[PDB]
Amino acid sequence: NLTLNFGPQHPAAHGVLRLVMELSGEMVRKCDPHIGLLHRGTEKLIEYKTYLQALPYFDRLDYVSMMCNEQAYSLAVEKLLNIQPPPRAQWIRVLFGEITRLLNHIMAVTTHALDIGAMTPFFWMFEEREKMFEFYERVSGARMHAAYVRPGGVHQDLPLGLMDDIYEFSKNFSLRIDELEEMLTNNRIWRNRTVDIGIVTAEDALNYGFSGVMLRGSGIQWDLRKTQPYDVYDQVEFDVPIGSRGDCYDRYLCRVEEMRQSIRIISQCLNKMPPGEIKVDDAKVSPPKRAEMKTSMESLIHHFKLYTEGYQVPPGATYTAIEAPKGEFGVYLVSDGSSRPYRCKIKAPGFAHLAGLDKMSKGHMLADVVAIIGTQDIVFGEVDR
Amino acid sequence: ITVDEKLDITTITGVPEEHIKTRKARIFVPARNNMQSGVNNTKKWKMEFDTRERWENPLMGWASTADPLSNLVLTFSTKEDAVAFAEKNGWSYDVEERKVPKPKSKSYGANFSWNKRTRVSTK
Amino acid sequence: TRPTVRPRNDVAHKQLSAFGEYVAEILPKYVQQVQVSCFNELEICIHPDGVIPVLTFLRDHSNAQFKSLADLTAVDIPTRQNRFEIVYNLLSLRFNSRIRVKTYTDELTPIESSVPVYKAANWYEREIWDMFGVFFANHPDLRRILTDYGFEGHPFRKDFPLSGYVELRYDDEVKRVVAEPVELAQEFRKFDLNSPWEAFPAYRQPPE
Amino acid sequence: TYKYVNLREPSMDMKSVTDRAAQTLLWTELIRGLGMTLSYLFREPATINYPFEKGPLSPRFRGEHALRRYPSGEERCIACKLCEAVCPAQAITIEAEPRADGSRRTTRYDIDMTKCIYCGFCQEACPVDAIVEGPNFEFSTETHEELLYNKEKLLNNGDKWEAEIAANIQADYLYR
Amino acid sequence: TSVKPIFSRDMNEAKRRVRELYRAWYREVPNTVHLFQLDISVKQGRDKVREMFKKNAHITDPRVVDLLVIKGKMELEETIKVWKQRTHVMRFFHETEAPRPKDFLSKFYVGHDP
Amino acid sequence: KKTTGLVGLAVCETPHERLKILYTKILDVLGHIPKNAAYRKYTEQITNEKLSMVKAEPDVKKLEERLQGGQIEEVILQAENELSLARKMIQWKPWEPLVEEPPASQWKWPI
Amino acid sequence: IPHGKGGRSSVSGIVATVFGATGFLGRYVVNHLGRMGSQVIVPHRCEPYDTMHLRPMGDLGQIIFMDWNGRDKDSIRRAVEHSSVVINLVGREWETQNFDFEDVFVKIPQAIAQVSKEAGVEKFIHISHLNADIKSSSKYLRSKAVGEKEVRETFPEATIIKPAEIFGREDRFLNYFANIRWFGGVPLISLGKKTVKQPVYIVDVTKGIINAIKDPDARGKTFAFVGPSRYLLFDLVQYVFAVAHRIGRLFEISPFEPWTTRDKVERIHTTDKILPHLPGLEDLGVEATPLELKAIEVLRRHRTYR
Amino acid sequence: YRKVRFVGRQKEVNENFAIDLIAEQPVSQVGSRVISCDGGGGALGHPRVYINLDKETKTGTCGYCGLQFRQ
Ligand SMILES: NC(=O)c1ccc[n+]([C@@H]2O[C@H](COP(=O)([O-])OP(=O)(O)OC[C@H]3O[C@@H](n4cnc5c(N)ncnc54)[C@H](OP(=O)(O)O)[C@@H]3O)[C@@H](O)[C@H]2O)c1
Ligand code: SF4
Ligand code: SF4
Ligand SMILES: [Zn+2]
Repeated sequence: NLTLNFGPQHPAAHGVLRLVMELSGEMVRKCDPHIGLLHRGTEKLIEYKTYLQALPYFDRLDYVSMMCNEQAYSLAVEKLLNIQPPPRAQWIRVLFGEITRLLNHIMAVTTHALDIGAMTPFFWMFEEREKMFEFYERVSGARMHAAYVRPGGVHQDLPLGLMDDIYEFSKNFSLRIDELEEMLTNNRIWRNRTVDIGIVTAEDALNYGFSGVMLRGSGIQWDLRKTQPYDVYDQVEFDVPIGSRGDCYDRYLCRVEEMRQSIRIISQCLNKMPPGEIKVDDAKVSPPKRAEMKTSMESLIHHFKLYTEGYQVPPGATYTAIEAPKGEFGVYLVSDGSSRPYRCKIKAPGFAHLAGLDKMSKGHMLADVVAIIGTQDIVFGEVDR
Repeated sequence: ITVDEKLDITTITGVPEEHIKTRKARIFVPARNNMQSGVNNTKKWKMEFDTRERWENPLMGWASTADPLSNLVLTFSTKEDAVAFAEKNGWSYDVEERKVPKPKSKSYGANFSWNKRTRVSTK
Repeated sequence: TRPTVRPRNDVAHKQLSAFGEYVAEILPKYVQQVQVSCFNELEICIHPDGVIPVLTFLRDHSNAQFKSLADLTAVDIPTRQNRFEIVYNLLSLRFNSRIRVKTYTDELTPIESSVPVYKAANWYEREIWDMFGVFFANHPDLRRILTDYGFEGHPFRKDFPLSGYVELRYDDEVKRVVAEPVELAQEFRKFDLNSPWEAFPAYRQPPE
Repeated sequence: TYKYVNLREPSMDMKSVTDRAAQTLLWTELIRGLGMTLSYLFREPATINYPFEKGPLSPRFRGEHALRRYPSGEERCIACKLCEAVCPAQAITIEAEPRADGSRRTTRYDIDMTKCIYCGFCQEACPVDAIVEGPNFEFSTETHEELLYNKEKLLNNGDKWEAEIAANIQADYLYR
Repeated sequence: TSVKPIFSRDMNEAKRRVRELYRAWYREVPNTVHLFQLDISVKQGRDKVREMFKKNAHITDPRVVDLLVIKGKMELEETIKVWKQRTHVMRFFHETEAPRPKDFLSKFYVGHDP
Repeated sequence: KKTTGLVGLAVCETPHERLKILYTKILDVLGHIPKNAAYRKYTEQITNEKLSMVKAEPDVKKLEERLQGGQIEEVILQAENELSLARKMIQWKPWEPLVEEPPASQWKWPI
Repeated sequence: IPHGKGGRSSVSGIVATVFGATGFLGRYVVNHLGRMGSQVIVPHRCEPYDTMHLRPMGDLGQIIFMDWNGRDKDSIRRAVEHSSVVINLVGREWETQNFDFEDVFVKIPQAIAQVSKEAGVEKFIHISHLNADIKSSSKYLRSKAVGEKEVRETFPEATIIKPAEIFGREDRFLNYFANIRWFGGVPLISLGKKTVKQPVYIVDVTKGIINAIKDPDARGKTFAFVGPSRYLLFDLVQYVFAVAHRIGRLFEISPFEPWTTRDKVERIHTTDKILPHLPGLEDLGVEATPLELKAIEVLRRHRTYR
Repeated sequence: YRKVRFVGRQKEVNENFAIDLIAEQPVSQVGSRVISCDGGGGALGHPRVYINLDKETKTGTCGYCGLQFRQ
C-alpha cells in the first residue's frame, strides 16, 4: 500500500501536521498523524516565572483568542485568592469575552473554505475584520497579543468612545453574515461537498472526551455557558444551537447561529453597564494608581515590592475550565505558596479533537481528509498542552 | 501478584551524558541573609552544584557561559530524604549540618544594678 | 465580611461532603484518603491496585454517570520517597460535578492503564511515558509524541536543567546539521525572591 | 435552551416539487444567488497606498524604545532596576555606579530588541517614568549584530523626537 | 522489593531479550546504509551496534535492563520505517565534534579544570 | 416521534417491559453476591425504588418524570451498563478491607 | 588569551585574516575557524552576494567583511593592522582579458609582503604547489616557482605550505573528469604513463593549517603535503566511468570559462613526486585519508542507487 | 584591540552629555526650612521629597530632582 505523507506540503491551509496514510488503494482505513512541530518548552518554562510575569504566555497559546485566553487564567487564580472582581470589571470581560467568538467563528469558516478552495469568502470577510482590531489597539496595547486581563481584574478603563463605536459596528454586521448564507447554505455543491462526512454520533463521541461543537450540534445538549457561571453572564438571554445529525454539515450550522447569538449579547450587554472602578481595592493584588504612587508613603512600598516579587498565594490544588470558542480549557494550576507557581498543566482542545480523527476518517476518500480537519478548527501551537 | 521481593541499591543512569562522575553536589541550610531578621527561609534543605568558569562575551561583556547545569535548586523536606535523593540517581555529594542558636537567657530588670556590672546607661 | 471577597456557599459544600462519604463506605479496599476542598472539590486518594475498577465503578452507575474524561496530567514531587503523582480529572455529565483521582506511584513500578475503561486516554497516557518514563501497562501502542527523536532525558522532571545539552547548529563541512554541546549567550540570571516572615497563619507547619 | 436547525421535512406534493425540479434542471439557483453576490464588484476598493497613505493608530500604541529626560538635560532614569526585574525576556541589563557628582546613574544599558517580547511592563514599572515605548515602527536593519541597542542609541533615539512622545503621555496619563 | 516487574522475572527472560533484537539490528545495518543514502562503510555500523550494548553491562538488577528493552525496541520503530530524515542516524556519530583531550598534561594548558 | 433526540440511538422498541425485564434481570444476579458490603444495600435500594415507579403505568412521557434519566430509550443505557457493572463485582473483591496503606507521610501537601 | 570550551562563542586568542576565500579551498578552511571561535577578518574583492553562504559558520561578531582590490596598498593594509597571524591563498587559473596574470603571483604576494609584515604580524603562511618548478613547463605551472623564490626574499621565515593536488567536493581537477560527457572519453593523452599525482583529501588540508596556526616554531620550516597510497595509476580514469556508470559568472552565461585547449591540459600531467625530506604533513599531524572511501560522495550521476 | 569592528562604520556616538549639565542651572533659593520638589510638573517626574537646607546653603539636588537646590 502506498504510504504518502501529504502534510509537510505547504499546500495553503497551514503547512504543518505531517502524518502518514496507509491507504488501501483509494480508501484510507489507517491514519496515524505526527505532532510536535511546535513543542516550544512551555510547561517547563513557567516554573521559573512569577504570576504577573508569566501571564502573556497564556495569551500566545492560541492564534486567535486574546481575551478568552487570560480569561481562563485570572479566573483560575482569583478563586485561590478569595477575591470577587469589582462589578464594572465583569461587564468588560463578558464584552471582550463575547467579541473573540466573533474572531474564531469568522476564521473557522473562511480558512475551512480555503482548504476547500474557495477564494472570495476569504477576502470578503477579513476586510470587515479590520474594523475590529482598531478596538484592540485602542484599549490595550497592540495589534493582537495583549496582556490586558490581570488577576486584579481589568488593567485600565477603556477611553472615551468605544460605545458609539461598538453600537456602530454591531448594527451593520448581520448583513455581512447574510452574505455567506447566500454563499454557502443555499448552494448545492458545497452541500454536496459536505454531507454525511464524519458521522460520529455514538457514546464514543463522548468517551473520546470531546468538548463543544463536535458535540451538542451532534446531539447531546450540554454546554458550559449556562450550567456554570463565570461573571455577570447568566443575566443575559440567548439560546444555544443544536444541529440534526452527527456530521460536519450539522456541526457547521452551529457556527452560523452562534454568530447570531453574539450580536444579541453585545446588544444586551451595553444597556446594563454601571459606572464604577476598575481594579480590586485592597491593593495587595492590584497596583495602586499612578497619581498615588508619587505622593504617599504607603503607595510605594505596596508598589515597589509588588513588582520585585508577586503576590502571596495560599497552597492547595485547584482546577477550572471555561468556554474557549472551540472547546473547554482545562488549567490544573498547582500552587505552592510563594511568588513563583509550581506545575501549571494545561488541557487544550485538539488532544481529544484530533486523536478521534482515527475513528472519523476511515471508510472514506483521501480528498475527504483535508475537508475533515477544517471542521474541528484545529490550531497548532495550541496542541502544545 | 508476581511480587518477587529482591534487593538492589537503585542507581539509575543513561539519562544524563557524562556528568555523573564529574561533579559533586552539596546539601546545606540557607541561613539568614543578615540585612534583616526574618527566619522563614530556614526549615528547607536545598542543593547547588559545582561552579565553573564565567568568561566575557566579547561583544557586550555579557556573562555567557558553558557549565550547562549551574542553576538547579530543589526544595527538600529534611535530612532523611536528603541523602536518599543523591544516592537514588547516584553522584557524589557532601553534607553540611543545621545550626540552631542558643535559646537564650535574656531578662530585662537586671540592667539596673546595685553592685553588678550589667548596667546600661545613656538610653 | 465585605464586598470584593468571594461569597462562598454551603449547599455544594454539603452535598459534596455527603456524596463522597459513602464512596469509601462501599469500596474500603482501595480508598485510603478522601478530602473535601473548601471550594467544592473532592479528592479520592487511591493506592494504584484499584486503578482500573474504581474508574470502572465510576464508569457506570445509576447515581453517578461520570463518563467525561477531561484531564490526565502528571505532577512530580521530589522528597516524597515515591516521587511522581498521576492525577485524573473526570466529569459527571448529568450532575455538573467535578472530582479528581489522585494515585501515587513510583518510577519503575508500572501502572495498569485505563485503555479498555476509557478511549480518550489514547494520546494522554503516552505523554507521561515520553516526559517521565512512567511505563503504563498493556497499552496497544507506546511511542514518542511531543518530543524530538534523539532525546534521552524525559525532561519534565526536576533534574533536567532548563536548557538541554543539545544546542543545534549547521556547518557546511559536508551537508549535515550536527549536534553540539550547549552554549548560551547569557546566563539566564536566576533571582532570589522568597521574602521571609510567613504571610500565612492557617497552613502553619507542625513546629517539630 | 434549544434550537433545531436544519431540521425540516420536505413538502412532497404536486406543485412544490416543480420548485425543486426547476432548481436542478434549469439552474434558477446558483446564478440568481451566486452570480449576483459576486457582482457586487462596483464597490470602492479599500486599499491603503502604504508609502504614501497610512492607517489609523491609538495613543497607547507600543513600539520602539526610547529614554526621556527632564528640562534641560538630566537623565530622568535613576537606575532603580525595576524595569529589569519585570522584563519577561530579561532583555534589560544594567550596571550602575556612583558618578563623581554623587547621584547614581548608569554605565551599561541594554535592550535585547531580538529577545524583547513587548510586554511593555517597563513603561508601567518605572516610578520616575523613565523608559517609554515610543510609537514609531521604523525598523529592519540588515544584521543581527546591530539590533542590540546600547545606551548611546537610546538617548539619541529618545532625542530624535520628544514632542511625538510628550503629547501621547500627556493625553493618556489620567487613565493610568 | 515490593514492586512488580515489567516483562522479565530474574535475569534469564532478561539476557535472552538483549541477544534477541541484536540480530534485528544486525540485518538492519546493511539494510539502511543503502536506504538513507549516506556513505560510510557498513562494518563501522556493526561496530557501533555492539558498542552500545557492551557499555551498559554493569547492571546486576532486573527491570532496569527491561526498561532499556522498551527503549531498545522503540528505536527500531523509526528505524525500519523512514522517520529519521538523514540526520538522526548521523547523530549517533560524534563526527564534526572536536576531540576531548582526556589527558592530564593536555587538560592543564587549556581550561579551568572542566 | 421517529428521532430519539440524542442521535446514535433508535427507539427499539417497547417501553415498560424491556425495562421491567432488565431491572429484574439485575435483582436475580444481585442475590448472588455475599451480603457484607453495602453495595447491595444501596443498589437494591434504588432499583426497587425505580422498578416500583416503572411497573407499570402510562404513558411513556409520564415515566420520564420521577425517573431522572434522558429519554426512555436512554434510561435503558442507564441500567444497561449497570448489569455489566454488578456482574464484575463478583470477580474482584471490594468488600475485602484496605490494602497497601501509604508510608505514613505522603498526603501532606506543603512539601 | 583563551577562555572555556571552544565549542562556540569562545575567544581562543587568535585573530586571523584570510584573503581570497570564495573558492573551493578558502571557504572550507574558514569553516573551521568560526567553530573554535576567533576574530576572523575576511575581506572580499567585488562580491556582496557571493559570501552569503559563508556567514552561518561564525556565530556572532566573529566575522567581518571589507573591500579591497590588491593593486591598491592601503586596502591591503587598513584591514591587517590589527591582527596576529595572516595566511594567503589567493590566485586562480587562466589569464584575464584585463589583467596581467604574471605579477599576480609575484607582486600580489609582495603587496602583502609590504608594511603588512612590518606592522608586527607573525606566522605568515603562503601556499605553494608540489609541481611548481623553475623548469620550462609550464606558462602557469612555472611562474609559480618564481614567486616561491623572488618573494621568499621578504618574510625570511614563513613556513609556506606546499600542497599536492587536492580532491574534495567542488574542485576543478577531479570535476574535470566526469564533466566530459562527449562523443569520446580520452585520457591525457591516451597513455597511462605518468598518472597520477598525489590527491590529498580536503579535510587534511584544513587540518594542517589549524595545527600550524599555533604550532609553535613553524616559521621558515616549509612543509609538503603527502597524498594517498601511494603514487596512483591509470585506473583512476577507468574508476570514474565505472562507479559513475558512464558564483558570479554573469546573468545568462560567461563567454569564456572554458576547458582551455592551452597549457591547462599539461599542468596536471607533469606529476613530479618531489623531495621526501620535507617533514611536512605527517609531522604536522595527523592526516591519513584513502581515496576509495571518499569517492562515493563527490561523484554524482544518473543512477544514484545501484 | 577592539578597534577593527567599525572600519567603514563611522561609530555612531552620542553628542550631548548629562555627566555635567546640572552645573549650568540657576541654583534655586528660598530662605525657608523645608521645600517640596515635584519638579518637572505635578504627577510626573520625580516624587515628592522634603529637604533640609541649613548647612553650606544647599540641598544636594535631592538625588531625584537633579536640579541644584539651595538658599
Ligand atoms: N591546492 C591545489 O590543488 C590547487 C589547485 C589549483 C589551484 N590552486 C591555487 O591555490 C589556491 C586555491 O584556490 P581555490 O581552489 O579555492 O579556487 P579559486 O576560485 O581560485 O579561489 C582562490 C580565490 O582567489 C580569488 N582571486 C583570483 N584572482 C584574484 C585577484 N586578482 N584578486 C583577488 N582575488 C582573486 C578568486 O576569486 P575572487 O576574486 O572573487 O575572490 C578566489 O576566490 C589558488 O590560489 C589556486 O590558484 C591550488
Ligand atoms: S526605567 Fe526605572 S528601572 Fe529602568 S533604568 Fe529607568 S529608573 Fe531604572
Ligand atoms: S519592552 Fe517588554 S520585553 Fe522589553 S523590558 Fe519592557 S516588558 Fe520586558
Ligand atoms: Zn525636585
